[PDB]
Amino acid sequence: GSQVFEYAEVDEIVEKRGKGKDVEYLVRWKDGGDCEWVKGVHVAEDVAKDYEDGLEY
Amino acid sequence: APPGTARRKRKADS
Repeated sequence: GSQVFEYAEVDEIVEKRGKGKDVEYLVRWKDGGDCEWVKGVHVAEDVAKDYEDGLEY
Repeated sequence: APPGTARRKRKADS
């Protein structure tokens, strides 16, 4: 409700530049050996527009 | 479910 991005990780991330859910974070699979990237294609322009722009309109 | 990355939530993408 203010941040233009969300982290879809299991324990940690690295990248953070998206929308509400259109951001592509990283995930150091809390219970894994490798770190993969999150899907930053979730064009939640509504979540984002309503997240950052929704509050500070 | 998805081995590797995760999803914040239902993630609304139009």
